[PDB]
Amino acid sequence: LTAAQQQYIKNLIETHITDNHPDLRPKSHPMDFEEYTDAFLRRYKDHFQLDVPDNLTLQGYLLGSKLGAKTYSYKRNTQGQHDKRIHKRDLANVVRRHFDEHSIKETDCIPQFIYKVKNQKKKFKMEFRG
Amino acid sequence: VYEATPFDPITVKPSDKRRVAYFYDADVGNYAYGAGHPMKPHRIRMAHSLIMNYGLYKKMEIYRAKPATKQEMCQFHTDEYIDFLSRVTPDNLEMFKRESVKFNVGDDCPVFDGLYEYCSISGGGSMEGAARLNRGKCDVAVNYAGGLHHAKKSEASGFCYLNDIVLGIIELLRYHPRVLYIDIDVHHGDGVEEAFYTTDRVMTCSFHKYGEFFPGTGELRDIGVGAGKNYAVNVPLRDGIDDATYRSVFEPVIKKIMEWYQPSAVVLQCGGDSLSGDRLGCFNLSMEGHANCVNYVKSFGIPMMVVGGGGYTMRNVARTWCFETGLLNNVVLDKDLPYNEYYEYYGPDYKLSVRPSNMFNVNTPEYLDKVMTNIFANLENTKYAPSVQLNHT
Amino acid sequence: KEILTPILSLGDIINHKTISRTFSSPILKNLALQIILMIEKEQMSVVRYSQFLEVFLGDHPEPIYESNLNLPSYNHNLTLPEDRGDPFFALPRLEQSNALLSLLPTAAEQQQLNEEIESARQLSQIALQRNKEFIRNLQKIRKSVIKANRIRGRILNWSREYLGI
Amino acid sequence: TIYERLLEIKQMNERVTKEINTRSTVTFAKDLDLLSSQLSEMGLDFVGEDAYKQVLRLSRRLINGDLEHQWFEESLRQAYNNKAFKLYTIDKVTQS
Amino acid sequence: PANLFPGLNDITDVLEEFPLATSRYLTLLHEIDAKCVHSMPNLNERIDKFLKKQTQVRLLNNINKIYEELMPSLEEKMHVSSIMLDNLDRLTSRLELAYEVAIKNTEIPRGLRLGVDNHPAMHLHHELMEKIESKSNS
Amino acid sequence: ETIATRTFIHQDFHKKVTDLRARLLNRTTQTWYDINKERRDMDIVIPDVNYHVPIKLDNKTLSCITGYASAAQLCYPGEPVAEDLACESIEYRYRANPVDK
Amino acid sequence: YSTKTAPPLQSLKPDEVTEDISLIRELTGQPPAPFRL
Amino acid sequence: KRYIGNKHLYTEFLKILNLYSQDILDLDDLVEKVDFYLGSNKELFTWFKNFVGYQEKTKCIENIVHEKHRLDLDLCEAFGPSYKRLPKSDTFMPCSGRDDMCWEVLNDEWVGHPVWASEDSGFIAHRKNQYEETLFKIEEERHEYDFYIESNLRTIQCLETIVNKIENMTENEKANFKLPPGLGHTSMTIYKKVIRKVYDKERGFEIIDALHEHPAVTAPVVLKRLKQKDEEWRRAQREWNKVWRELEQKVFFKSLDHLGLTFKQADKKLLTTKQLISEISSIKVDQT
Ligand SMILES: [K+]
Ligand SMILES: [K+]
Ligand SMILES: [Zn+2]
Repeated sequence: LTAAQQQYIKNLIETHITDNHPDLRPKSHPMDFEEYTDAFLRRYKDHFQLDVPDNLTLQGYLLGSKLGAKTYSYKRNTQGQHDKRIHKRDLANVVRRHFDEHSIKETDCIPQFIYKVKNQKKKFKMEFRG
Repeated sequence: VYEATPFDPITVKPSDKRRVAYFYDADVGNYAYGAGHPMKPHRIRMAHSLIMNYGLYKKMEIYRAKPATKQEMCQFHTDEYIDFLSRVTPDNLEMFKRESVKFNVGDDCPVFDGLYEYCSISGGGSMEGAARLNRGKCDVAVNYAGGLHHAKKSEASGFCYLNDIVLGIIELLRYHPRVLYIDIDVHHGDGVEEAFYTTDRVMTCSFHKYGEFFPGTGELRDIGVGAGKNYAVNVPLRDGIDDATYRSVFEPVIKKIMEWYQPSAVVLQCGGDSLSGDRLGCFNLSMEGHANCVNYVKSFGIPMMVVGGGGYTMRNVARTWCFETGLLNNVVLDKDLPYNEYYEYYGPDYKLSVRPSNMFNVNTPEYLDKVMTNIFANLENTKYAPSVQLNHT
Repeated sequence: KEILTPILSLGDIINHKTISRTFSSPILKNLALQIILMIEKEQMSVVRYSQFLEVFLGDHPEPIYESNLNLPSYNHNLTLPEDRGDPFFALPRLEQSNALLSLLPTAAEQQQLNEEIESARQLSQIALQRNKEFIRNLQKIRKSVIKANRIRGRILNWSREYLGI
Repeated sequence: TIYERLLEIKQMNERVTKEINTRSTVTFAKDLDLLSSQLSEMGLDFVGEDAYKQVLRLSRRLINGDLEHQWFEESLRQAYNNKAFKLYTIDKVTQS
Repeated sequence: PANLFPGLNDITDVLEEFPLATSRYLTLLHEIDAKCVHSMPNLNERIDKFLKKQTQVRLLNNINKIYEELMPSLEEKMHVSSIMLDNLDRLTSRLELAYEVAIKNTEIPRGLRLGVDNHPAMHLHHELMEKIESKSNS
Repeated sequence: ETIATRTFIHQDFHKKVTDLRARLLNRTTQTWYDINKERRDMDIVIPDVNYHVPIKLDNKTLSCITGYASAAQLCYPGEPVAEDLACESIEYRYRANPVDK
Repeated sequence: YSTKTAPPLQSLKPDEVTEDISLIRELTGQPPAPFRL
Repeated sequence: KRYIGNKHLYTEFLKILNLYSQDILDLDDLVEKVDFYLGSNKELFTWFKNFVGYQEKTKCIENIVHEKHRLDLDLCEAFGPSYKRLPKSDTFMPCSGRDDMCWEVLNDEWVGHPVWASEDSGFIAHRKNQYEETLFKIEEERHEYDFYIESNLRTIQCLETIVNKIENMTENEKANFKLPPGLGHTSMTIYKKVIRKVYDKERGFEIIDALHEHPAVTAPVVLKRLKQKDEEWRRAQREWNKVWRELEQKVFFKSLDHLGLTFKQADKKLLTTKQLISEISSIKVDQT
């Protein structure tokens, strides 16, 4: 009731109370690879045969605390092993770098796209790298 | 075709044992319709407590089932209805004043925080119970968060917003020819009956109170249209019916249905507004009288899917659900409740009992004889043709 | 000359005497029944094979209760005495399937038993996947049949209402 | 009219007495002192002598006018939960 | 132009052909079954016995014996099911084209299919929504 | 209560793992048989013919030869379908009145 | 008699709420809130 | 190529399309990521979606043709006592997740209509006492307390795990921490309603925001308020437990007496000479 808090509260409710249209759901940038389901990341890393470990999902990353440090997951992911998973940000940065450096020129990117789209329902078709 | 008898001690038979899969989700109790509404999910949580503290969890397997998805809801409901459910909140209701008017929303079925999540939990539990029953894992599958049997394919009706039993029976029908549904609420199971009215693969059987009541449907002469004629059984009853009366009406109807319809997957709604002391129902059933139904439907030996329903006095639903669940495990419990976090709500003597009153029974040997004879007559056009080899159901 | 000729209008689905014998047949509905009745028996089989394979894969298809997970008991400072006024985070240690531990009470007999246990796993896997493909086919078939029956019934209804019947 | 009511009570007598005589208490309710004893601070509980003789004796005390109606009713409720309301006026029928 | 009703005529032909195809394959399946009726019962018996049990070695031997005795007849079933499926998919595509051309033509009038306008009911709806929009304007 | 929910946690884990493995096995053996069928379907040299409702073609049956009508112009897989058609269950091609009179 | 009714569960006072909101804003790095204590 | 204009962002666009064709992306996330390049043009986008084979799983509300109708079921053809035939146009309501047997088995044209019936019995209407109506209020208040408290007790559990983890991490991990909606667990609704219960129904929004963006600053601070109100509310609850337990022990037994409570006056009124005569049924008086 002081001509500042009024519009403050007004903006708050005008920004948090809407009709939840699916047309307003906040969508992430295409270049930020951390917002990619962590199975896209693993399939990318596994397809281009990169050299990274797998990531810690979110349950394995909050599982790290003095109390959480006694669970089988911590003691299987933090001792001396080779399967030692990592934080999603690291794998996502490796993937992003191999994305911005390895490059492509069309004349083979498009016809492959068309052959892919026109055969979605087919089980027996050209695997474009496998 | 009805002789009244005394009510015999409920007792588990040792020749058959089950593999109970119990479904619970620690979130469900956390939703509330509003200030004074008679619907309280908290009671499901309360029942869980007794199951834990009686030592009953040690003979069954307790699972959280994943919530049901929008496109699993639209197997029975419309897109506009489900989209409304997903987008409406107690804060933006002013921008849905048409849809709220159009989908039967606002006084008997309000919108609370967590409506869509509560519906997801109910539907998920029901469909996962059905799927696990199809895969030959469990024999009985219990889901007390589901049984919202009053919901319409395009409308909210009677404290219910999503018909999870329809989804459950749709999943049960992928592998089964013939499914029976029993509804022992005090209201008529009208959503499920309206949904499966013109088919012969689901037989609905309601035992309700017909009068100046809710919803207003389910007469003795409402028996199915089309190819579904004679595949909808109604038993209308009057106030005051008690354990002996109810048992003598309930057993022969169900036994004749089992002999004729030969179904081989039963769904059982175990609503609790049909108990003495409830705040909306008007029967005079005990806890043993309400549990002998479960015991009888179990004594047959075909895949059962038990669900919740009504019950508006929390204490009594909690106690009768815990007792029924003990009976499905071949266990007659003890009457003294163990200490639990709800060691209130159970005044005044803290026991495993539901007590009947002395109110008067308005149902007499001629009304019931007439009703049951009409039913036994309607219920002989529903057999299987003589050349049709079965799988011993 | 009347038998042998085309529909001339919608009312001919009930008026014509040959064409009515088709749109009122109780035959697309008995086929679907036979199909589901064989699907049910084949699913009984699929279920009885799918647990042999799980006894031989290591999984325990038996129900695992509180007394089968031989979890190590712990102790915090609860359960006070009268009137006075980690092994928590450990893993089940599941013993073995009783079907598998009932086999064990030479070397030749042991390699014999090894080959038997190998054959069991591979045969059960083949049989299971074949029955599952059978069922998937049967379901596609029944879907086509009931689609035809529904179209038939809609035509019958529109016809009998066109006549005012 | 009076005879028939007394007859139904004397038909329920056996089960009622051997039900009130085998009553158990729930231990945690005893230790947390949750129960009440109003109908035992007054002797209105139906301890192991018969229940018919007690309802008779209490009817007499009610007639003499020392035992209030409220407590006769409450004792009858708790000993005969839904089965002896047809005695609440055993003093006004005799009087007539 | 005229209307020779080709949709409904092809639909009649289709619906007459549908049940003849299926029954040959159903009899083929019944013929395959008749070998597996002294093998499947005792196999199911021995499997449930071994599941709920010095002799277990002989039992597992018997179970593998019966398994690979009964293996050949399980490929017959799915071969027959596959040819049955292809036949019925041909019939289904036939049916669906006939149906859609019946509806796209007027062998079923579009006032008889999608109902009437203003339908003596539905005055309740107009009242309700009219009031909503009116006091929305108020 | 904490002992009971410990048991519940471990039982739920066991359930989800065994589902995982059975589902992956079923998916691979599905893909195998689909590969088999799509392989043999490339071996047919002469397909089957069937009846249907004659449609208007490019340089063919009768309405495009004599200058009477247009062609049928097949539509795309996935497109605006009318809702009534989506109820009559469906599979809709041929944007507008295919038949040749 | 009877007629005894439990009073409603209460929440934080506007001043305790104002102190938490400005402290969270200060630790993070946003400008000052419009209501100060 | 003409619309996107620049060649660098067009190159990145083509690389995402190739990411689809190389069997790494999925169809839905493909269209989702294409949004940022083909959003402002609708016809390109819908041609693309038809091209790729893209179908939505359910329809929105803003584009549906065959709505729900508040129709007065008085003017509709009846069958039996309760059911009425729907108009035809209200049977084309879209149910986008139905398969073929979901059309074989389900019923689409008959609706139910409630008939208000008057009962055959000549009797008094059973009702509720006042003793049965004190219990319902006692249980309403018990439930209100249990609801708020046990809903606080779950946000406590979540924020507790998160604080235990925050206390075991460095400073760059403190400036590089973020939590998704749902805070890492199954539910996405309960913690927000808790937070606006405890704080404010309007300023809890900012707290939930800073809880999603800055979990390391914002949620050891929130957890110390939930723990305060937990103890306040449990204090009040175990105080009123004895009040309710006292008010219950009388009306409980006086609450299952449906007949007696008025059987006093009833036996006074049905022992008169009039009724004692009238029961003989061969004498006649006159029917009331
Ligand atoms: K019912
Ligand atoms: K039915
Ligand atoms: Zn009910």
